[PDB]
Amino acid sequence: AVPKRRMSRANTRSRRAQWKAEAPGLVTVSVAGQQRKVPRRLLKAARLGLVDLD
Amino acid sequence: AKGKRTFQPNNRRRARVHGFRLRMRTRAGRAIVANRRSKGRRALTA
Amino acid sequence: PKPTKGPRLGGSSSHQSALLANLATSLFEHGRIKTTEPKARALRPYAEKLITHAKKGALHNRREVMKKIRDKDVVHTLFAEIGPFYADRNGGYTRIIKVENRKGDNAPMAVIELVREK
Amino acid sequence: EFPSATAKARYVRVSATKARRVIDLVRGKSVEEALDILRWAPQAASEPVAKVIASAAANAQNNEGLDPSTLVVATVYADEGPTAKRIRPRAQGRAFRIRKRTSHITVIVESRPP
RNA sequence: AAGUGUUUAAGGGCGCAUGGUGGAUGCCUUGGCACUGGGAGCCGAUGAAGGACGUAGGAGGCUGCGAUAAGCCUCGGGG
RNA sequence: GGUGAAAAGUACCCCGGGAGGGGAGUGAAAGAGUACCUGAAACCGUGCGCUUACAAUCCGUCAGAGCCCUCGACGUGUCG
RNA sequence: GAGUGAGAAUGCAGGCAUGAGUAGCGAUUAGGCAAGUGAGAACCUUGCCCGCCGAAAGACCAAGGGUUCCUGGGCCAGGCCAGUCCGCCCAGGGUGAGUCGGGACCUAAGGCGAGGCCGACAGGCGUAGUCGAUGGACAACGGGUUGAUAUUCCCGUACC
RNA sequence: CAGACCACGGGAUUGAUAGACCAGACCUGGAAGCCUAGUAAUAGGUGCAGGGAACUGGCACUAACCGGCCGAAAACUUAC
Repeated sequence: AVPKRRMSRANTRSRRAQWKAEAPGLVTVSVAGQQRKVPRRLLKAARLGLVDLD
Repeated sequence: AKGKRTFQPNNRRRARVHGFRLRMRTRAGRAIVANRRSKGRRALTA
Repeated sequence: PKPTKGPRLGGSSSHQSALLANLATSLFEHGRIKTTEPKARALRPYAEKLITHAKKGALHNRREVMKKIRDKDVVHTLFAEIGPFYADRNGGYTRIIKVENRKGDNAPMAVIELVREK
Repeated sequence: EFPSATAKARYVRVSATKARRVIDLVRGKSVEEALDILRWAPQAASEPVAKVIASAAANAQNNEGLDPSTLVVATVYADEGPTAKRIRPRAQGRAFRIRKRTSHITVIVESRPP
């Protein structure tokens, strides 16, 4: 089937607002003296030096 | 399948069926060459 | 070990078996292989069970690890170094560390290591 | 008005909507926090946004002589840019239009008090 | 105890402010159109019309030119 | 088709790999930056004000509380 | 004096929305790891494994394409992602024949066709000729070589 | 054993949540090696052997982490 009518801008906007990214939760880690922020999942990798903290 | 497309290229056949010598052979072809020249086409024939 | 619940890792059962064999080979060869997180999770049991065969010195376990691994260098490595190395450790021979996602398809990545405290 | 710095990454090869998807994660945030969020955000459109924000902070530090720690992304928005029109051939020899969209990402960072 | 009342915005709407895209509008023009008055009213085997390939110290297009190849000679204008 | 009168088309700083930008400069103008006169609408943002998650809406119109701004007045914050 | 007023012509052109950040991302082989390069790497390089074709998905001709080949650079466009890679982009280089395949040899079908015959004209035919390979005749084989050419170049030995 | 996602339900070191390991239960049906009977195919012993997934119980050996974001109140009238 095909859209029978142009969707009103209100409906378009309301449905399009649902396409959004979730902000990653950032945890502090101590690497090389300075403090960096990485996902808690990568916290162990950062501690073990496995994360390329630019 | 049999997916042979219509244009099967062949340069000899192209030249002998649409080429300059063919076009100049007959009155109609000479007229076509002259009409094409009058239009200004760069490629008067094959 | 426990089969794969969902669709198999490589794209088929045979390719998953081959992929687990190759990942186990690399894991035993380097001690540290980076691969997509689901591959690492599937490999942890596979590799730990090969190491279980290697931990006990027997020609029968030699042949079992061989019918899994098919890499004589790494089979010797197992049965000579990694066998006696885990003589006292009872399970959990390896470790999974989740690392950044792959920039290409944003896949979850994880490194599998062999444990080395004792 | 708090002192401010601008930075316009123009003709970025990212659809304006996708640039906005990542801008919303950071608008109003500190510059440091915005850069961390963009660093760990899966969205590939985050790299252009992070570069625009970093350029805004760099302009603040150098051209405006502001303290970086006091900067927050005050107003960041991505506008549509020129669209290239390509053709995708489809079944029964029907040509559909593909739109290679671009975006102008404008960042304006303000030096707010602690 | 029973009644009276906030204030939410995930999103949406409207107005305004600011932009982006886009290339309308205004004002133009290198081009075109329609004519006026004149000249020429033919060119070609002394090879035409029209081209191909070359030709500049340097890659192509246009222009010119033709292995004497953006040119050769003579006579005039010009500074 | 249209930068500018003139290319004066950003010697040398900064962020970036680049793109692009912020400085600084030229310019009468950069609200003219070889994407360039003017720069409409469609369309896409962002900011602010009001409004909306008990509601059945050809999306307006007429009454219209509330809220937010503006012009006067009186010079109490309330009336026009 | 009018190209004088558009909202409709499944009107025409350009720019844009809606659908929608959606379907799809093109078979029936399948990738993985390590290490490099890089700003960036699932996709490039190398190594090792794994797997796929193997009367081919291998090798080479012809047609066709036309520089796509090689070297060095580039990564804005294209590649259905990204790309440091590329059949993309830029410059330079690169194709060597007495024997190979053609012509200079020959004809078939067919074409054209001096005169010519036929036809109001235009022209239709066609003899002699003349072209016309897909055929007939016709002298070269091994090895090596470059980043790109090889029965061509080179070496050795043959043949017009 | 909850499930398209999300959600729901457990665990998160003060832990048995998952994996591994150790057992067991099951499935298969007698592993490899060696020895013996064999001119050999093969057979017998070692040996309810060996291989193993989902079920069960043990076991912190591996991973549940030196963490992060949210998240609590104008009052007033009347009676008691």
